Amino acid sequence: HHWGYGKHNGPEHWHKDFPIAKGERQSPVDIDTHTAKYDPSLKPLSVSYDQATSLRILNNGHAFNVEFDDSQDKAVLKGGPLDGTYRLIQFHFHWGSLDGQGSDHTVDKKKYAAELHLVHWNTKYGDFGKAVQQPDGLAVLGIFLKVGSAKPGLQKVVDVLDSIKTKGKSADFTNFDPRGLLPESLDYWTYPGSLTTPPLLECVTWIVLKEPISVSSEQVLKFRKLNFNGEGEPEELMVDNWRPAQPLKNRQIKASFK
Ligand SMILES: [Zn+2]
Repeated sequence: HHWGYGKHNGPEHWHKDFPIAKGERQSPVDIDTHTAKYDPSLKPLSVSYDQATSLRILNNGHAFNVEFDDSQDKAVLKGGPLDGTYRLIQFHFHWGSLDGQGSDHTVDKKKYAAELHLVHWNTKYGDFGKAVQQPDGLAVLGIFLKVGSAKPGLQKVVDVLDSIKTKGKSADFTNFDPRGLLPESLDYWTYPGSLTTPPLLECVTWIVLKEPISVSSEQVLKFRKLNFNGEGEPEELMVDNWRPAQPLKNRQIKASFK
């Protein structure tokens, strides 16, 4: 039936409807820190989110997305390994049922409690829908979350979850600044990959930040209270919405640091 994260429609089944699942540039991957090549030709990232306009938060049945106005160059990413301007369209997270798992990517096989994905699309393609069909159409910034101290900037997000508990619910979500979710350092790893959920298109330039941000136990707790199901359907907690690491195959992970 339709894809999800349960036993019967989980990652191991995806290839039946999305054959690209077994492609050559699938994500996520394990980042082997001793095999990643420091590349001094990589430029520093440029994050300009000062004009970011958030509009809405939505439960789509697999995660929650905070959506932004991408009608103009208001929140963009450039620099790093990228050519051109990438506009922020949305961010969402991947998390676990326990603090020992939840991230998509792993570092030296270590799993994090969650992973934030900031999704950007290449302005040269005019819209998101055309961008996903190109090898360089998307840029996704991945940020690891570990449990420790609370992240003040994530709290406006935690507090609205109650209102979008089930699939298809949405709430107005204006004036949220995504700068409150960045770590202090912008050192990163980069490799060519894909979306980590169906349709798994291989159109992503991944930018994974070396430094994790911390959230409190109580904050991740609230994530685990969401539902995969729609209102009036049997309750399935939204947990473990991450895909296991995929073979690197013929790809190199480059590091912006040493
Ligand atoms: Zn994601």
